[PDB]
Amino acid sequence: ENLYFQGASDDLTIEILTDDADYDLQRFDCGEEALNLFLTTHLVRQHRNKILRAYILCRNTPERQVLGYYTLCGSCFERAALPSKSKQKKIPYKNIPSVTLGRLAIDRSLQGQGWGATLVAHAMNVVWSASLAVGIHGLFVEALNEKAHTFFKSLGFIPLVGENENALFFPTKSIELLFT
Amino acid sequence: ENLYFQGASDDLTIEILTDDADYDLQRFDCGEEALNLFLTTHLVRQHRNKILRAYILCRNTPERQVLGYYTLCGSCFERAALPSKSKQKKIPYKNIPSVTLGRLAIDRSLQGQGWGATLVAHAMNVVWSASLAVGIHGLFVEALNEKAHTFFKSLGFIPLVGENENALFFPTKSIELLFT
Ligand SMILES: CC(=O)SCCNC(=O)CCNC(=O)[C@H](O)C(C)(C)COP(=O)(O)OP(=O)(O)OC[C@H]1O[C@@H](n2cnc3c(N)ncnc32)[C@H](O)[C@@H]1OP(=O)(O)O
Ligand SMILES: CC(=O)SCCNC(=O)CCNC(=O)[C@H](O)C(C)(C)COP(=O)(O)OP(=O)(O)OC[C@H]1O[C@@H](n2cnc3c(N)ncnc32)[C@H](O)[C@@H]1OP(=O)(O)O
Ligand SMILES: [Cl-]
Ligand SMILES: [Cl-]
Ligand SMILES: [Cl-]
Ligand SMILES: [Cl-]
Ligand SMILES: [Mg+2]
Ligand SMILES: [Mg+2]
Repeated sequence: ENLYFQGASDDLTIEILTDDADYDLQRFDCGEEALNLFLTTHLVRQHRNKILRAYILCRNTPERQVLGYYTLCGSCFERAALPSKSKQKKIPYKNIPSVTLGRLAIDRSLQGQGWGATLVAHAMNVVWSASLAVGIHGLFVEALNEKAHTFFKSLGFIPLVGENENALFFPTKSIELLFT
Repeated sequence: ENLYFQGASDDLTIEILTDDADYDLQRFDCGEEALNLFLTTHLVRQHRNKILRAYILCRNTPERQVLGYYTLCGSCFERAALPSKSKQKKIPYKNIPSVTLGRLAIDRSLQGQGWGATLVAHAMNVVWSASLAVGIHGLFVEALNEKAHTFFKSLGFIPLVGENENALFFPTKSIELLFT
């Protein structure tokens, strides 16, 4: 149909965290305090020391106000052939190489306007290019909140069945089909 | 010093496996039969179905003779703070997101001429670009042969201490310093 995907503008850009920053992290506020302290206290130093890869959503003005962010880090999970509630009970399992979407926060002022989805689309595309280079099978996410959990589910993230009941996965095969 | 690294020529190129192939896999012969059967029987179909990422060393002639190859696949290993010969004995450990160099074979005619190292350098560079995108901490390799084991060690791959005594690792921090 006359069906389009709309990404980041030049007014509000998504870019990987820079070497020299000049970002206004002091004004950012999403719902959760945890994701707020992380941004101002840990994000820049964890990115520098390559503990994670930080991508920022910012105003592209001289002040450079941060209005959202996300993090990516190589991960792995065991994929059982059937739901195995008791770990390693002769049920087949492969180790699935994935990328974990560790954090995802959007400023309250921007929430519910499609920016969370646009950042997810950005992450999916970063994972997709990397998959074709080194072999990554998807985007993993452990959703704390119920509001966060329904958000990932909506976008087509498969809720995984396991001992922990908050994990979701978006396969690379599915990302392939998004970008054709 | 007047110290240089010399890579693939236009006569002998390293490239990711193509969609349409036209490679002469029938003439390839390294020392090991296993790595020979893999190339002609499994390589092309495992790459297509994205089970791994295959990179080929070929003659760049019309016949397109394959004279070496390698495979990359996202992996993970548990990194203990101290050598832990008995798994999970209250000794600290992080899960290390890595890329596994699954296979590496060079045709007998080309062996001992720097092509194994050049392919390793290629893989390190592919892993390096991917690290900066998604967060990968190094290149993992499980060396079967003693000749294969000494080869990886020579290039600066840290032999890992564990239950399995044939694994080696080349950190991303070290790759950073190679390409500056
Ligand atoms: C850190 C983790 O891994 S878990 C993340 C938890 N983080 C938080 O909860 C922090 C506070 N919350 C936030 O930061 C944000 O609200 C997020 C990250 C949860 C979501 O980002 P937002 O931009 O607010 O959501 P977005 O506007 O993209 O989507 C709103 C909803 O409309 C729907 N929607 C989105 N885009 C469209 C569209 N183009 N057309 C129709 N429907 C749409 C989606 O389904 C989405 O989820 P819902 O249907 O369950 O409501
Ligand atoms: C599949 C796995 O993960 S394990 C791989 C096992 N595969 C096999 O054994 C298959 C058969 N063997 C082969 O395919 C090849 O012999 C390989 C893959 C083992 C090595 O590739 P080659 O191109 O033959 O080795 P290369 O010529 O790069 O290096 C030769 C040696 O000279 C040294 N060397 C390499 N380049 C240089 C250089 N520029 N200057 C000085 N010394 C060098 C290296 O240390 C290397 O190892 P060694 O020192 O232990 O001998
Ligand atoms: Cl399987
Ligand atoms: Cl779930
Ligand atoms: Cl730690
Ligand atoms: Cl070892
Ligand atoms: Mg929004
Ligand atoms: Mg050689």
